[PDB]
Amino acid sequence: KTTISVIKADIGSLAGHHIVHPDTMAAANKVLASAKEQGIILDYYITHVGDDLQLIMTHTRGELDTKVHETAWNAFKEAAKVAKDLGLYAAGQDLLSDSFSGNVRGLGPGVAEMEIEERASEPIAIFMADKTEPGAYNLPLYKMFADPFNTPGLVIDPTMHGGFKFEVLDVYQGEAVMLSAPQEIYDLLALIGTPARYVIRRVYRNEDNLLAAVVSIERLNLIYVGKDDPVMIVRLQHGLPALGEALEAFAFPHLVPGWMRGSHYGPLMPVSQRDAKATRFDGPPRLLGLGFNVKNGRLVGPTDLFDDPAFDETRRLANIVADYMRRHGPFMPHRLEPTEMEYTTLPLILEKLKDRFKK
Amino acid sequence: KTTISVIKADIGSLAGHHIVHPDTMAAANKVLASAKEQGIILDYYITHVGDDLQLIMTHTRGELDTKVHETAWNAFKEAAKVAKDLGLYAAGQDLLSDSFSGNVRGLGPGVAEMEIEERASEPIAIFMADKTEPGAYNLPLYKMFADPFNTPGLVIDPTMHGGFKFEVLDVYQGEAVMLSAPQEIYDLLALIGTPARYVIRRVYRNEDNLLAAVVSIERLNLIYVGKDDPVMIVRLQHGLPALGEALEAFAFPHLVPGWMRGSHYGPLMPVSQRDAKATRFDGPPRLLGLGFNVKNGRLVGPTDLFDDPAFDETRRLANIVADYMRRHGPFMPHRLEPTEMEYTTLPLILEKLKDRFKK
Amino acid sequence: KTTISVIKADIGSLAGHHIVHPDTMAAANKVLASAKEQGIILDYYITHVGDDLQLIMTHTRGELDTKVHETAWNAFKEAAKVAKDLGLYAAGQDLLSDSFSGNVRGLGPGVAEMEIEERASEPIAIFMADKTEPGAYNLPLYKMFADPFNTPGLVIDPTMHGGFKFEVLDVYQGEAVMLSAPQEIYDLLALIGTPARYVIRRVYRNEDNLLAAVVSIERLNLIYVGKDDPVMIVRLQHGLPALGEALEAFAFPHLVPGWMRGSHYGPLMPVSQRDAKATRFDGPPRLLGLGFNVKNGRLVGPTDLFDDPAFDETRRLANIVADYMRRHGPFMPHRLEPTEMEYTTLPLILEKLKDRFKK
Amino acid sequence: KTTISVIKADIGSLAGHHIVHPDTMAAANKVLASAKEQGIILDYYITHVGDDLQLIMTHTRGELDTKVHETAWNAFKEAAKVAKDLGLYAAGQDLLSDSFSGNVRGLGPGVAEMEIEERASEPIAIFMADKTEPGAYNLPLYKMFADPFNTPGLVIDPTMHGGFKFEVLDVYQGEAVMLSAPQEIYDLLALIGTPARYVIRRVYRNEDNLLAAVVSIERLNLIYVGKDDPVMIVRLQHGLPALGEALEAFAFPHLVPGWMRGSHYGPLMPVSQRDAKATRFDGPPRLLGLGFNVKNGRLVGPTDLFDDPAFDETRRLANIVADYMRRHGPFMPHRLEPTEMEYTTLPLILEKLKDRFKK
Amino acid sequence: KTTISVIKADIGSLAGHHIVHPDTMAAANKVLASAKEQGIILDYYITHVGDDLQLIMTHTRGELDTKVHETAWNAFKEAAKVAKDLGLYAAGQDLLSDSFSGNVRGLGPGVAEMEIEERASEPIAIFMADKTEPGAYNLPLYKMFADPFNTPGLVIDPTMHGGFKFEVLDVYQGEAVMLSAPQEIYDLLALIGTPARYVIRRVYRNEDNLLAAVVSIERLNLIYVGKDDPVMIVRLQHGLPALGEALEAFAFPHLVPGWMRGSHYGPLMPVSQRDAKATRFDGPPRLLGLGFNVKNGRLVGPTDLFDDPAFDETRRLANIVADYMRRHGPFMPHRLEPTEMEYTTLPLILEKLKDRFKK
Ligand SMILES: O=C(COP(=O)(O)O)[C@@H](O)[C@H](O)[C@H](O)COP(=O)(O)O
Ligand SMILES: O=C(COP(=O)(O)O)[C@@H](O)[C@H](O)[C@H](O)COP(=O)(O)O
Ligand SMILES: O=C(COP(=O)(O)O)[C@@H](O)[C@H](O)[C@H](O)COP(=O)(O)O
Ligand SMILES: O=C(COP(=O)(O)O)[C@@H](O)[C@H](O)[C@H](O)COP(=O)(O)O
Ligand SMILES: O=C(COP(=O)(O)O)[C@@H](O)[C@H](O)[C@H](O)COP(=O)(O)O
Ligand SMILES: [Mg+2]
Ligand SMILES: [Mg+2]
Ligand SMILES: [Mg+2]
Ligand SMILES: [Mg+2]
Ligand SMILES: [Mg+2]
Ligand SMILES: [Mg+2]
Ligand SMILES: [Mg+2]
Ligand SMILES: [Mg+2]
Ligand SMILES: [Mg+2]
Ligand SMILES: [Mg+2]
Ligand SMILES: [Mg+2]
Ligand SMILES: [Mg+2]
Ligand SMILES: [Mg+2]
Ligand SMILES: [Mg+2]
Ligand SMILES: [Mg+2]
Ligand SMILES: [Mg+2]
Ligand SMILES: [Mg+2]
Ligand SMILES: [Mg+2]
Ligand SMILES: [Mg+2]
Ligand SMILES: [Mg+2]
Repeated sequence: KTTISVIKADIGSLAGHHIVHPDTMAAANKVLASAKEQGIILDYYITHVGDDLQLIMTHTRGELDTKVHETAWNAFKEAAKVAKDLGLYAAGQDLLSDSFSGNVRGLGPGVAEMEIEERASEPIAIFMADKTEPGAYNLPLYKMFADPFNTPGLVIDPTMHGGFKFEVLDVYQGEAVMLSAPQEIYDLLALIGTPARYVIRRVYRNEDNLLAAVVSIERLNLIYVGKDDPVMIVRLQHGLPALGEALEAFAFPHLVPGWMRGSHYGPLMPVSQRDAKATRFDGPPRLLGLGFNVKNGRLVGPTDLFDDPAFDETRRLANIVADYMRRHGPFMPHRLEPTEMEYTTLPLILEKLKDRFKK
Repeated sequence: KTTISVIKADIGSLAGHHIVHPDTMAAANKVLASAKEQGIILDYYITHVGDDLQLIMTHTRGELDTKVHETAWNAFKEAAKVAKDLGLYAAGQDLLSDSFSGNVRGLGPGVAEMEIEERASEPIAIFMADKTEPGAYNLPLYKMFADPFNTPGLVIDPTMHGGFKFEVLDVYQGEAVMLSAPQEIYDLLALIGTPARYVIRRVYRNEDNLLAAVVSIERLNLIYVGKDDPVMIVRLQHGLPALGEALEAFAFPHLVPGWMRGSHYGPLMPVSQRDAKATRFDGPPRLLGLGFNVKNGRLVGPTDLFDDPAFDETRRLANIVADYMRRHGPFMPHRLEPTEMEYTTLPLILEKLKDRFKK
Repeated sequence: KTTISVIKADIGSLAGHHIVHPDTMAAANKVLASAKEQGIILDYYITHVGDDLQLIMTHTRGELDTKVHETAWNAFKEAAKVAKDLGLYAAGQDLLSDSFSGNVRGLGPGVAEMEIEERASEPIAIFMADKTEPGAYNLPLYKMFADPFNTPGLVIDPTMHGGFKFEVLDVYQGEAVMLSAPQEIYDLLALIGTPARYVIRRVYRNEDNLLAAVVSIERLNLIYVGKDDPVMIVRLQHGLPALGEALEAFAFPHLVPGWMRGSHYGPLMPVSQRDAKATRFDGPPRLLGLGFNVKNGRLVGPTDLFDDPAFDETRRLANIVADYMRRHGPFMPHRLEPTEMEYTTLPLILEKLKDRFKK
Repeated sequence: KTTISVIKADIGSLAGHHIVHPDTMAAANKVLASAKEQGIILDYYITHVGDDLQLIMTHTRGELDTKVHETAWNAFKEAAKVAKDLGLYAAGQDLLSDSFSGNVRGLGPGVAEMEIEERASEPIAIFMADKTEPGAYNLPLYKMFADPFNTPGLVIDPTMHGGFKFEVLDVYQGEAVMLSAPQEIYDLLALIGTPARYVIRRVYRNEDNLLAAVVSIERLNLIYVGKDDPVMIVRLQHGLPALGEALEAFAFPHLVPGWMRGSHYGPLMPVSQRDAKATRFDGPPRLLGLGFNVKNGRLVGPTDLFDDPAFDETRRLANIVADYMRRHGPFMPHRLEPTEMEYTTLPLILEKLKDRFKK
Repeated sequence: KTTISVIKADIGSLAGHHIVHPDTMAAANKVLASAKEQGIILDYYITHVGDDLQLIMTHTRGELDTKVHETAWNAFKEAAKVAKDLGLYAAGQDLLSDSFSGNVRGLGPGVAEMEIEERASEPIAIFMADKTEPGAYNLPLYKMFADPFNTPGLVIDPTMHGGFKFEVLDVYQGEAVMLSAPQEIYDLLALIGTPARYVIRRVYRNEDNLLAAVVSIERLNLIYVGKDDPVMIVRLQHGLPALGEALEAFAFPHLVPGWMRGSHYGPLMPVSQRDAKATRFDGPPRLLGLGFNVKNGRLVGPTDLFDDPAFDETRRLANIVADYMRRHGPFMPHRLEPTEMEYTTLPLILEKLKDRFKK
């Protein structure tokens, strides 16, 4: 029984909400190195995507474990202290509600965890994104596990003919429903087509209920606000989507909510580790993909999945679409709908014009 | 005192919500020919864009005139009768609530009217669109009358330095506010950036309050539903935007709400009269632009504005963007937000899954 | 009760298997004009696509009617006589087994027929192609009636939520199976993905079994040979795919079997009536689409569906892909698999090299 | 007398059928280092392409030598043991019939060998590919040795005017025929145009029967299955194709069988060593090319042939074509013909629908 | 109270006005290392863009400090001495009026300085350009601080609704005016649209007069000549433009004056540090952008802002536009207007043709 835990948080960044400073990751490493030595975790890999510090850990303490999460929290705290000493922007952003930044602060780390029984070989792909929200994975997951034009295994691999089912979470009501594909795909799409309300949290294979994927998503809180910059774990091969079928689902840089000030739609841009930073208009939204093999709680890898020429046109299209969207300025659909904007002056404007509006 | 009235309505179309059949326009012509002979109207031009029959009329009976509107209604009725006899699809669509079609029916004709005092020369541009809504003109109008990067006259023509003001209608509350540019552009944009709620209905020059533009838009009704496929009249030159500045505002094929089943965002495609028909995915949304000179109530013209090579790249970009958007399938932002979809199965789906949703 | 019958045949063409000569269609018109006068048929429209003369007829004699088919045969015979007198190439090609041409001759006319009860309004799209086979419509039909990324109505139109079922014909065994979507789409695709063996012949709406589409396809004959250059009739709107959803299925110029010497894969190119002729490499395969409204057995229209700018990029991509495929020369996958080639020298080659092959 | 032996095998890979892990190659190196020390082989170079570990060895033990092959087998075994300890996917794939993977396992290493008499200078190019089959080299070889539009030497170099002959193997019958170019090129093409049945195994210069090229291909076995991911050795210059003429044959990224689940056609993408890994849709198929000079059994080099800007457009075209092919989903010609698919559910589907098929 | 001082100067370059030689920067480093040790400055970063050596220094001695500037001068002097010993071109260019070069020499170092009170976190972006003049920043700054289509914060961030004001310097008259946005943007643009006469020197936030940006620009001198190759400091976040909004203003490679012989208009090309050198036609003009965080007088960073894929299309467009402009040869608008050309032969030509000109 092995648990793969991907916990991330924004603890500050250089020159804006741009990139995680190496020194902060070094601080996080000392903490996890100790946790590994103490036997709390079996292995780990630390990296970043944009201004989000990523903690990939394997252990045998199951999902939602207090000690693993506390270990992650201490890692972020130590990283935040370095960020503060370095005077980085938004130091401790996701940890302190009063940190120095203008976006939603102090919501805590985002998490994607799956406790599983390692198969003979356990290949997995971990995706981490910056400048977007959990619903960003709805389209990719649907394609990976239900679209026969994306995953031919559904049609030509006997072991996958049974299909997969999706656990869809209503982030507002805090309730989840299980929909099976293929016969409920029209129902499924009617829901997940609205990423701000319905998000795929987990995916299971129909034939044996094997857990195949998990997304970092939790119901909204009224302070309605929720965490962003999602992570996802996808189990691959042998009856589950091949690495290539999972990657095929990201070949199209679809428009996702987020980007600048968490108030726009922009193309998801799959990038290499070195290109995992937010620049133009605080983006475009960046997607990092790392492949691993989990062996007895150990992390073999990673292999940088999108750092390959097969995604060069995906990135070029992302840049072209980014320019096109930007020519819309503050107009929908480039700007998000009123209630979904992380930043807004509408309430203040209407207040100022209350007596100027005529019947 | 001359009134320019553009009244349009869908009275049926060939092979779907594709194109207005010539025979139906011929019927409408007989009616307006009689009205002109009777002196009700001074002149007129009939055409179409997609499945919307357009009645461009000039007269001296002012805005919201019962006889002019009744004349228009009779023209549409006669056209609808021919559509019915020809077995066209959605015959009498906008006139009968029970016409044969699946979209919103019987809401009545859309109207854009402006009563003015003809200047020495009165050049105007009339824009008519199919497969989108009134808010589609928000971005173009803002550019035409407030964006110095679109209309250099605002910066280099002394007669335009004073700027323009916009009458913005809250289509839900049924109230309008006047915002002046330049000093209130940030306030203006905070509103019109949401085309489904705030729509520019009229534009005036600040220095003398001269009416410069009018858009077909009326507050929503609860049956919240409203008319679509908008028309707009823009007065040009001599202190008002040049024809070229008005056309510059459409050089960028921005994403507008509508397209297939009035439930998607798609690029507005400026087209010639011959290309004014909906095809791929019932679009892309089509924009027809006609230039005229109004002289003593007479309509000199028209000149097909977008039927020119200067817009060939605009159309190519529209086709490229159309393909890109379509790869999103039933997912936002290609699909509209839940409450804005003209068609939806969500209510029925949630009802069906009410007991399957778990807390 | 109205029957729409599309019957086509190659009766000769100018300068090769290039285009139908106007004089031959004039001869066919005299025959149908008489049939209409005699009351055999209620209406008709004659045209062509490549070297295939098209007879679109509406009547009340049901499917597979001897008199209607005999009328069609006489129309083709008269056209063939003119073709012969004009010395056209392959005169009487599909009517005479010994006509002057090197391809498969004398198989008879291809047919697509559907007897229906006209709805309040009966909009339809008729597709006719040259230089390909019936299976060419498998991908488009699957998209039109089962792919939610093509036809959003399946997801957002309550009247279509029930889905559609496909009658798939095994052209070799002469047996057909009914598969329903959505829950059998993986099974369906496993079959129709092989257009040379499994072809969608008809499509029905699940909720009420309404016939929605028909394709010209008949089981193979051993002389295993079958007819090519297929036609298809698709009923549109009001619970059935919108014209735009049917056209969306052809926005992608997919590779289809046929083209030069019926032995290659080439992109299906949607074209206007004037561009419906085979040129480069006897293609690329051409697709003509005509929209009509059927009213009391009468044909209102047609409207040339693909003669629109929304398909300009589709055609450009077809040309680009055509060049790419051609660089493969006589190699698969540009050349068809051995048993599917209409022309082949393999048997003769192996015979010549029987003693040169060493164990 | 020197023998160049290229022996490759899949012994496991990281995160899927993605890439060979460095540790496994290190294990293989220890084995060959010992073999070299023992005098079994004179020199070697180890690398990979996708999930295939490559052993390039030079020795004086001739073709099909038991000790050289046994040495290769031990190298793979040691690599497989490391792969197993690292928990890599498909550990020992090509060595064990029951290894953990869903594709064809335990068929053994693929081999391309040529025993020759070194010329004054012996320049050679070695090509290794992943995600395709031996027939993939048919088109390139034909161009290199018979197409005057590829190799001008055939027309302007007196020493090459005599031409070359091809040993074509019928992989099903297990028999080979020798065809000479130029006078038998139409016969040759009639055969090699079908890569799944006829594969060029060796190429000889007509004038002196000098062996010029060898491809890894063996007759099929009934367990009809065969090995994939082919290698090829081509001798260059001085009467044989120049390095540039051999590379010219790969400038066009032709469609080859394989890619995802060995059941699709995809463009062959020539890549540098660092880009020799399978990603999008488990590809596109990757081609590694290494140039060497063989001097007294020693391997001087290599030079990474495709890691050069002259192939940047080749790769871009491969990416563009890859996207185009993928839009076909599970449909031919993107999906392979029924009998050529490595994975299939057809047998099971027909069994399930046996009673639903109607006569 | 911390002062950020960016002082640059051309002290010689390799192979032309191409690039700063590393040895010269090493000499400059020794000088600043000493100044830091002596406490004159708190921190520094030295780099280059084209042939301009950049000295980024932080200290507490305020703007226009004699000792800081003298320190900079000594740094340049030591660098110039190395340049001279290395025989570099234009050694001491900006320091000596008689240095070996044909352009304007001995004008002295260019400077951009801002004394501020560090905010909780002080993220900044420093831009340095070669082959253009100060006015090059007019368009970018206008967009960053006044264009709602560039900086959505102006519309959706309450803390920025108040807008910004610009200090515009008349470089000829030596007088500056303060214009506020939004209500004076048309006036502002009427001026800054002429970069050779009106240059934005500083930018302030309207609500609290916080200094947000500074540009290196000084009034012209009659020897009318002025310095070129400008630098700019922009304060970011928390009520000021986000890093992404500042970078968005450079996404469009606008035409700027300078390039070859300071007499042409060419596209501003944002580049990485390694690409910060002038090549084709002594350009195109290069823009280096570095992000830092200032903490207690210390410089944390930098992060190379434009060395990211999000600007790849910006650079490609720059190359395309560069070629287009170059086809104009010595004709305006590629060549600058007569009085703005750094090099000219016009005076001599007119003198030579004085008697050949006929009335
Ligand atoms: O979305 C963003 C960062 O979100 P995270 O990636 O940190 O969640 C950015 O776009 C910020 O909203 C923008 O820089 C303004 O930040 P602020 O000046 O108000 O502090
Ligand atoms: O938006 C459209 C027409 O709107 P209008 O242009 O007529 O306003 C079309 O996209 C229709 O919604 C679609 O054809 C379905 O029509 P229906 O089969 O349900 O009757
Ligand atoms: O496929 C074709 C026509 O098929 P149809 O469109 O007529 O069915 C063409 O490509 C012909 O095979 C080719 O011109 C050779 O015709 P042939 O010289 O041997 O007579
Ligand atoms: O062709 C492939 C590898 O072939 P080789 O390169 O290993 O020969 C891949 O495309 C695999 O078929 C696919 O990942 C599924 O592997 P599986 O989950 O069933 O184990
Ligand atoms: O603008 C330039 C350098 O300006 P700076 O970047 O040095 O200011 C270059 O384009 C020079 O004018 C050109 O090389 C001629 O230099 P010169 O042979 O007459 O010495
Ligand atoms: Mg942040
Ligand atoms: Mg983030
Ligand atoms: Mg955020
Ligand atoms: Mg975040
Ligand atoms: Mg309609
Ligand atoms: Mg309409
Ligand atoms: Mg509508
Ligand atoms: Mg309408
Ligand atoms: Mg023919
Ligand atoms: Mg034909
Ligand atoms: Mg044929
Ligand atoms: Mg035919
Ligand atoms: Mg493998
Ligand atoms: Mg392989
Ligand atoms: Mg394989
Ligand atoms: Mg293999
Ligand atoms: Mg210089
Ligand atoms: Mg310079
Ligand atoms: Mg200069
Ligand atoms: Mg200079």
